[PDB]
Amino acid sequence: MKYMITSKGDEKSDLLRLNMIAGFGEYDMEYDDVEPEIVISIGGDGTFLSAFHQYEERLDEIAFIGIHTGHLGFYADWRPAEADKLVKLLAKGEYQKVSYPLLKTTVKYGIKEATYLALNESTVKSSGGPFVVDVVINDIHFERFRGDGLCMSTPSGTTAYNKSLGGALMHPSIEAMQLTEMASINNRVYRTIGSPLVFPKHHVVSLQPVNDKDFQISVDHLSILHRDVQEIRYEVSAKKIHFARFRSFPFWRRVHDSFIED
Amino acid sequence: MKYMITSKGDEKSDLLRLNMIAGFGEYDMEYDDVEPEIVISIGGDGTFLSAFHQYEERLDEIAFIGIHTGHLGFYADWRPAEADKLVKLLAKGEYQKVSYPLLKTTVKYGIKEATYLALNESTVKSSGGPFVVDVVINDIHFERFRGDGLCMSTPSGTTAYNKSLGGALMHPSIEAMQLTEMASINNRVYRTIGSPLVFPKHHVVSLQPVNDKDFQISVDHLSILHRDVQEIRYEVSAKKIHFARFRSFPFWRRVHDSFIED
Amino acid sequence: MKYMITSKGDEKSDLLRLNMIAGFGEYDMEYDDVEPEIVISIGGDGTFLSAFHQYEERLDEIAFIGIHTGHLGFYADWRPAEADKLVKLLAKGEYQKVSYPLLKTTVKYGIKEATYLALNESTVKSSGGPFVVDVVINDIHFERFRGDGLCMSTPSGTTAYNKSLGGALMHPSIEAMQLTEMASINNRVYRTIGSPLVFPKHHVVSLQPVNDKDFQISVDHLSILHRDVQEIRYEVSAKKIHFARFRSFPFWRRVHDSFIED
Amino acid sequence: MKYMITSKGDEKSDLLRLNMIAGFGEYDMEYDDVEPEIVISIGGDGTFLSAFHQYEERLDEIAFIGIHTGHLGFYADWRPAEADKLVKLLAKGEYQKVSYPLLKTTVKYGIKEATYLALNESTVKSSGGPFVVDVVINDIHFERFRGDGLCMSTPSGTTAYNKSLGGALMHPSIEAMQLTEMASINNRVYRTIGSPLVFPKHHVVSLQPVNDKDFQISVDHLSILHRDVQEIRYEVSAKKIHFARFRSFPFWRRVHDSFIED
Ligand SMILES: NCCN(CC#Cc1nc2c(N)ncnc2n1[C@@H]1O[C@H](CNC(=O)CC(=O)O)[C@@H](O)[C@H]1O)C[C@H]1O[C@@H](n2cnc3c(N)ncnc32)[C@H](O)[C@@H]1O
Ligand SMILES: NCCN(CC#Cc1nc2c(N)ncnc2n1[C@@H]1O[C@H](CNC(=O)CC(=O)O)[C@@H](O)[C@H]1O)C[C@H]1O[C@@H](n2cnc3c(N)ncnc32)[C@H](O)[C@@H]1O
Ligand SMILES: NCCN(CC#Cc1nc2c(N)ncnc2n1[C@@H]1O[C@H](CNC(=O)CC(=O)O)[C@@H](O)[C@H]1O)C[C@H]1O[C@@H](n2cnc3c(N)ncnc32)[C@H](O)[C@@H]1O
Ligand SMILES: NCCN(CC#Cc1nc2c(N)ncnc2n1[C@@H]1O[C@H](CNC(=O)CC(=O)O)[C@@H](O)[C@H]1O)C[C@H]1O[C@@H](n2cnc3c(N)ncnc32)[C@H](O)[C@@H]1O
Repeated sequence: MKYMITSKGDEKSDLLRLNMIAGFGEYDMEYDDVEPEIVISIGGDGTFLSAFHQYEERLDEIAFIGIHTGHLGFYADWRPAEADKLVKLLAKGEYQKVSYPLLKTTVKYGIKEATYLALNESTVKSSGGPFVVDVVINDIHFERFRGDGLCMSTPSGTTAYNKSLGGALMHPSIEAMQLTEMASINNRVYRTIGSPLVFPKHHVVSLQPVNDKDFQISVDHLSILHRDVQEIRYEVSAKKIHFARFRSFPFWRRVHDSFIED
Repeated sequence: MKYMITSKGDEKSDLLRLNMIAGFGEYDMEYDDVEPEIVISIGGDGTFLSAFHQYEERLDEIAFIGIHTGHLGFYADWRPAEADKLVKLLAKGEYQKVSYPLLKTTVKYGIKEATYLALNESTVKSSGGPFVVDVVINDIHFERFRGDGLCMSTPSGTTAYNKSLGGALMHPSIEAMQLTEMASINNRVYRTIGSPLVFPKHHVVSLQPVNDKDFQISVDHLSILHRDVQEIRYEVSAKKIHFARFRSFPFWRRVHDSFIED
Repeated sequence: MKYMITSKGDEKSDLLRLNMIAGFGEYDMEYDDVEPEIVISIGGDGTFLSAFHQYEERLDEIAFIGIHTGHLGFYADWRPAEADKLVKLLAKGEYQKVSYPLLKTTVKYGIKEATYLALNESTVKSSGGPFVVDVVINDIHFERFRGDGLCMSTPSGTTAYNKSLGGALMHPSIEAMQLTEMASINNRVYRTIGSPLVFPKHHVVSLQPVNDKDFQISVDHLSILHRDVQEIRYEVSAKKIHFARFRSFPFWRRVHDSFIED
Repeated sequence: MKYMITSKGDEKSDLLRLNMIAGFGEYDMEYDDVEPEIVISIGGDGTFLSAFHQYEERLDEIAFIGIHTGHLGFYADWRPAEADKLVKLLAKGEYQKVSYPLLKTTVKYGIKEATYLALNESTVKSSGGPFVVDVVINDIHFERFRGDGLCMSTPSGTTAYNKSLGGALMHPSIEAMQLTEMASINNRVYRTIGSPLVFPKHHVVSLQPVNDKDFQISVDHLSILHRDVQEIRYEVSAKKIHFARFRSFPFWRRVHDSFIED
């Protein structure tokens, strides 16, 4: 059906994209980057994240596929050498779709609301000075966090920033989000839980400013300064990203290949 | 209905048990420690774990209640001062039952099989020398683990040994188990994932010996030497423990009270 | 002799300073904030750090004393209630001086050199995008670090940011510096040592840019954006801070009081 | 002069030892395993540790050399291919000796005293049940430790068990020892420092039993059950191990080669 291809934009990725478009020309496949049904990303995980955010309003109508042209990217299922095989299999169709959970971030202001969707994670840091927030879980005051910041990760994000922060890797069939600390202060007077926390669907984690109300909020690649923040709210999204799957590539093998050996 | 009470066996817990039995005598409540319907544990979390293992063949017919007579125990919902209030509320009934997931460990031998059920965790260490096992996830060889041992935790166990090992705390509505490492060796030749791993229901984690086949396996309080082990298999149990709940005491508040302040 | 007093500037600290000046007026003590011989800091550790940096060119002529007017500050030896006792003991003199090591940071540029002295630590982060540096130890290429940043700590700084990053606490009689990682990336292609590293006097740790040459460098409280950086070099300073000591307050007791109980 | 060679005892190591003995026969070199002046260890780090403990009463008269016949061992300076070159260089002499610090463990009993010397580390675990000790630093009660155990590491041991426990790697010119925790319990009632602690020469760390007095104490490879323990005392030894050095192989390069790439 309708499909489009994003490229990382180096020569290897552009030419692979051109060759796949030529190969798709030999089938009932219309290039359409307004309303695609398949979105192919050629590059790295950064490329795949940008493709996801380019179509985040049509997530339920799109299956994604990643081709990694560098060292294996985690959202990539294919090497460039298999692209012809991919064209042919997509062209037929009848592949299997798998869905991963996503993270909703809501940012509320003084005098207003912005929501963002994350495939990897949403993080919060201060805009300059100390970072201090009260952490409220389903309206229960849980802790006052002092430190560098906090990271809230989807399951497929757990292998990314979350992992570097000591968080657990969780299989993406678990509808959850995971909160990790960045350099928390713990002494006689200041206390945090320390451990990563794993939240199910429908739990709401709210960060509330204590002093400064300005924060740097990142969602996947994109980092914005928000001013006069009243609340940051995290919950598992009702929306999901869908991947087209043509063969078995289990998550735990994907983890093995990315971190142990390949 | 039918009920029994276990005690930690110090004077404070024994007398509380005697007083609750006297108070239950004023209602349609029959003391029965063969086929109870309510099991009250008076003591600490060790006491509550022993009560769970004393009735692990009737889990589906029993609701558990814990009273902590020391500093707050994590499976405890009541202080000794509220025991009269508890007697009265239980006696009426119409409480709410909540269920937590449990962990199944299967140990296979040479020339045989033993299964165990865990409320907190199951751990494996060597019987003396180096601990080396291959870690196999749904029949995929994932890593060769060298170190002190491994811990597989239920959700309610994540606040226990798991937490001390760096694992994530997970809300018990998530049907999962979590594997943490004990002092893994990582150098040029030996490699583990490092991170805790969180597994959904129906995933099977198998540990397979490499050299030595003798291991010390702990399940909650109980540690046994197993000889000539061919495999240790972990999966989320189909069985669940049921608690009688009389009031709201959310898991995250329970975590707050146990680790942040109370 | 000559002395001065800095204040955190709240009402409690200002009035304590005024009262100590009045008490010093009854002795051979001249207030002199150009060339003091004793520098008293009234406030918190931030106050004490600012006092240190105000006199960092006369470190060898100055003994420092800290009074904490909030919850115990780590460079503080006195509570406000003991200030009269302090005035009297200082006025006599014949106290003991103890010295802690300091950290030298050298920043070299394109087309130039800046050096800074740290009592707690010097950290480096990127100016926006990814942080990637080559870590060179005594001219040996040791690792390529990818992550949020790096922290180099003095011994007395090991209880501050360093501690939050997982670093070891080291007794300040050890002339050393300690490098800790902030959220390093470790996968199949990217590898860091992970562990904190402890360097003796005369070892030189050099960070060399890989791509971006702009970095945010913090030295104790003070954070500056440096552009067109060619190298950042760390070594234990030859300079030391001197404290006036009037009674035994061992470092490990100070650690106990600050983190375990007091 | 006088020399001996230990072997790991596989065919490759035995034949290398025989060939080196034959090569030493062509020089003024007498094989003497009672009073050697050079001790060559052919094998792995376990082999080198056993050689050290075989001669621990003549440390001041001996220079050690390690040849690794497997993947690089950390106390090894030579590959088997360079053994002829080693024979020749040793035979002349005029090499440089370098010294690393060692750790003294003293175990005191009821009704008695045993001391041990460690090149890597000394650890303490319980003999079965919970491990609880009071940690006393220079006669100051510092913390009550509850957990799996404690590890006290020399500088050259910091890359071994210590590293797996989160400890810092410290250059062996620093005369220190480092204490790391194994799975400490930290909750509302139980508190440890968490961080590794680095102690200078002449500081004494004493572990004192709280309840159980039976402990499993390991010193390098060797693990013994001690009963009726009154105290375990750690301090940097006055004794040092001496290595014969024929070429530059800096510690930080040795770390790089063992953990980053080689
Ligand atoms: N232009 C890169 C922008 N990043 C794109 C991405 C990604 C990504 N996602 C995953 C994933 N789910 N599971 C495993 N592998 C992953 N990859 C891999 O991470 C690397 C890329 N990233 C960096 O070098 C750091 C950087 O560009 O500051 C490549 O190796 C990918 O292959 C954005 C993402 O970078 C993550 N990130 C930021 N700071 C991090 C830190 N200190 N530690 C670890 N990850 C960090 C964060 O998750 C964000 O979403
Ligand atoms: N006679 C005690 C035998 N233990 C009973 C228990 C328990 C328990 N369960 C939980 C829980 N789910 N969430 C939080 N609090 C918990 N508690 C608390 O842990 C403490 C008890 N335990 C010890 O002191 C250590 C010991 O007796 O070796 C009390 O403070 C309870 O309150 C058995 C359980 O002890 C755990 N354990 C063993 N080694 C551990 C370590 N190094 N770090 C942390 N926990 C460890 C393991 O989970 C096992 O199931
Ligand atoms: N206006 C404060 C600016 N900071 C002054 C200081 C200090 C300080 N030094 C020590 C010390 N050597 N050993 C133990 N206690 C220490 N204190 C204590 O740390 C707290 C103050 N600091 C913050 O809240 C964080 C902040 O103002 O971003 C008080 O509790 C002091 O008492 C500057 C210092 O703040 C440190 N810092 C920065 N980010 C940190 C993090 N994520 N985790 C831990 N420390 C962090 C860094 O060491 C810097 O030098
Ligand atoms: N038959 C082996 C008995 N071990 C000999 C040794 C050693 C050794 N010393 C160092 C060192 N200073 N810096 C770096 N590399 C080192 N190696 C390397 O460690 C590996 C050997 N050891 C094991 O597999 C674990 C085991 O035999 O339980 C080889 O890769 C050597 O090359 C005794 C030593 O094993 C250490 N050890 C024990 N439990 C550990 C754990 N969970 N994590 C890390 N190290 C552990 C402890 O230091 C002890 O002294």
